[PDB]
Amino acid sequence: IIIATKNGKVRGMQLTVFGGTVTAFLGIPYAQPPLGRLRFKKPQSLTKWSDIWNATKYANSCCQNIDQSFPGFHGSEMWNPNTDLSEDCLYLNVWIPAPKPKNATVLIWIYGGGFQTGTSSLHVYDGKFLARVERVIVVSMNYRVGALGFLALPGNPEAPGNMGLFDQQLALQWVQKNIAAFGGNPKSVTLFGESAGAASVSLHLLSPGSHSLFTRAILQSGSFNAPWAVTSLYEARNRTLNLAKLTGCSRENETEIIKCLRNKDPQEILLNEAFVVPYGTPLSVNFGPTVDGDFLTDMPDILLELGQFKKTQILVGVNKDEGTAFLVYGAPGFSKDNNSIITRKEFQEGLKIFFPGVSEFGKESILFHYTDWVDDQRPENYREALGDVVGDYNFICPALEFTKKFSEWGNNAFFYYFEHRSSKLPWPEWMGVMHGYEIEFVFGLPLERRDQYTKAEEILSRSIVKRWANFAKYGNPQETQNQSTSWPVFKSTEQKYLTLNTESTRIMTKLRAQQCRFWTSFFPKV
Ligand SMILES: *[C@@H]1O[C@H](CO[C@@H]2O[C@@H](C)[C@@H](O)[C@@H](O)[C@@H]2O)[C@@H](O[C@@H]2O[C@H](CO)[C@@H](O)[C@H](O)[C@H]2NC(C)=O)[C@H](O)[C@H]1NC(C)=O
Ligand SMILES: *[C@@H]1O[C@H](CO[C@@H]2O[C@@H](C)[C@@H](O)[C@@H](O)[C@@H]2O)[C@@H](O[C@@H]2O[C@H](CO)[C@@H](O)[C@H](O)[C@H]2NC(C)=O)[C@H](O)[C@H]1NC(C)=O
Ligand SMILES: O=S(=O)(c1ccccc1)n1ccc2c(OCCNCc3ccccc3)cccc21
Ligand SMILES: *[C@@H]1O[C@H](CO[C@@H]2O[C@@H](C)[C@@H](O)[C@@H](O)[C@@H]2O)[C@@H](O)[C@H](O)[C@H]1NC(C)=O
Ligand SMILES: CC(=O)N[C@H]1[C@H]([C@H](O)[C@H](O)CO)O[C@@](O)(C(=O)O)C[C@@H]1O
Ligand SMILES: *[C@@H]1O[C@H](CO)[C@@H](O)[C@H](O)[C@H]1NC(C)=O
Ligand SMILES: *[C@@H]1O[C@H](CO)[C@@H](O)[C@H](O)[C@H]1NC(C)=O
Ligand SMILES: *[C@@H]1O[C@H](CO)[C@@H](O)[C@H](O)[C@H]1NC(C)=O
Repeated sequence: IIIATKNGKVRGMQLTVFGGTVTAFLGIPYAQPPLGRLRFKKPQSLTKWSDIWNATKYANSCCQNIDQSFPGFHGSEMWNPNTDLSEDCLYLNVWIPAPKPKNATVLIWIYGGGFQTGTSSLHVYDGKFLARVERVIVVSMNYRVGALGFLALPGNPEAPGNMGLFDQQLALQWVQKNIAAFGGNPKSVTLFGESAGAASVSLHLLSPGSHSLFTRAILQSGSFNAPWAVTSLYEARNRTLNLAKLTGCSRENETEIIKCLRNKDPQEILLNEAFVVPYGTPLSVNFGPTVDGDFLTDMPDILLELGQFKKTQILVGVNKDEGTAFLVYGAPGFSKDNNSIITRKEFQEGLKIFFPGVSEFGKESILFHYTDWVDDQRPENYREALGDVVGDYNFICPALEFTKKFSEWGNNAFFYYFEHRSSKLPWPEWMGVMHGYEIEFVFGLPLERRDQYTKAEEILSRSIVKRWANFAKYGNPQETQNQSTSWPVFKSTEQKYLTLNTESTRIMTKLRAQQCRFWTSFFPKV
């Protein structure tokens, strides 16, 4: 199957999925490769090609540091890139139903990874199941990460910041201009993403240049108001300047810094990214989104508070144990290979690691709020408190605040709490329902009966897949056929949310009420 796009013909490949067929176009270029003088710049448009472009394998992933903390361990290596790293990485993928659809709704996936890592070719982002089962079109793109995607000297077009977000935006433009040739409906495009991908989706809701490029949005475990998601212009300058010092590129002409950085091998830039922060946390967002005056016209908290965003429906949610994954990347006493019973002293040191530069009083206030136990003899008390501290502060309370503020301007919002721990999860049981492990259910991997998931997980994934697809198609994440719990709208008053689990799907209210009042209303003052 060959499709004529605006810039040339592309050839795809046929996939067998569940006794049917999906057509995949893997690795279509959507921008000029950002090499040489184009490194650190906004992505430039593609010029035509005259032959057929073979989109039959995933393209290069963008340059990035790799998680080496657990060599040989699937729980960490499943997130590492599975194609060659290259600056030549601005490519996207398209899965379409067979036979070709007539006007299919389009799902555009934006991966996470702290804005420092990630790739669209991971196994858990394979869009072929969604295309097969729901007859939607799935698109995913690679976008630049790390310093190469987010180095910033604001106002300087040699390195303006937010290049990785402009990569994503150019891919959204490509879908608007080209997806009807694949049978897609450019007027029915839903963005979905997880972690930094979800933060990205929320920033497209704020960016005037993305407003005409999509219809609706799904935010899995992230939002821009999360404390890790936006770099201040002061942090960003200190970090750009530190990178230049570390690479021998310090100059008084800021533009000459950039030209010096453009002569370094990518690996020299990657090696020094970790050190631009003096005292950072486990997996620090060294180079992330900034208020650049282009993609982001103002501090996003102000835009959110004053209703300056695309008015549409949103689907937002979080996992039960968002914080646990990060504990084994630096908190003392923690290990994926034992049950990580920690002491009060270790909990206090863990707060030092996750809240550097917070006052002694601020850290005491966290301890005060999280250590007033039901039973103080329970050995797991501090282990579980530290995970909840990290998950509530970094993910759950910001997602809930985002949903409240967004819905106050009149739109329908739906909030979920994912509490199922995958039967195959390679991480230990104390880590629970971790960050990132709803993704395989959203993409329908448990629908493949070969792949060792349980029957209950197939049913759960099937329901989630239908709810997500109904949200994208119709703005309403219901499963209408199988006597399912109806998913109520989230309103700032009642704050109803839907729990997702294999047993009983339930309507609850005011998730983490006490904890989020601490994080949202008190802790920003310290
Ligand atoms: C802003 O940057 C300075 C410089 O950071 C140092 O040099 C970089 C190239 C990199 O290698 C960093 O890891 C270095 O720390 C920071 O100043 C340092 O601050 C720490 C403690 O705050 C101190 O021990 C170092 O001696 C300082 N070094 C210098 C040269 O002043 C500074 O903390 C950074 N952050 C802020 C908010 O200013
Ligand atoms: C759980 O394990 C941690 C980490 O120890 C790891 O696993 C072991 C096989 C051992 O070889 C360690 O070196 C590994 O790093 C234990 O934390 C360590 O505890 C010792 C003594 O208490 C201390 O010297 C180390 O600094 C600790 N490592 C840290 C803080 O990273 C922890 O005690 C184990 N807990 C339980 C309940 O078994
Ligand atoms: O939300 S975060 O900003 C963040 C949250 C809390 C504290 C600090 C930073 N953040 C998330 C991922 C990430 C990153 O890569 C991830 C590499 N492993 C992925 C993984 C997921 C789940 C289990 C095990 C591994 C780099 C930098 C920041 C990151
Ligand atoms: C692009 O692909 C063309 C067709 O290749 C045919 O189908 C693919 C899936 C392979 O299995 C191949 O063995 C078949 O012949 C090629 O003819 C063409 O050379 C390719 N273009 C480039 C630039 O490599
Ligand atoms: C930078 C990079 O990954 N380049 C290319 C790889 C490798 O150079 C070789 O396979 C040797 O390892 O080969 C291709 O020709 C291919 O697989 O069709 C294209 C691909 O982009
Ligand atoms: C696809 O649907 C849109 C409305 O969502 C409509 O305007 C457009 O003409 C349709 N295109 C088709 C059916 O080819
Ligand atoms: C040095 O900075 C000036 C502005 O301060 C700029 O016009 C010039 O292009 C820079 N040098 C080079 C070699 O680009
Ligand atoms: C509804 O239930 C049937 C079995 O009664 C099942 O095969 C089907 O996949 C379910 N549909 C959804 C969308 O969950």
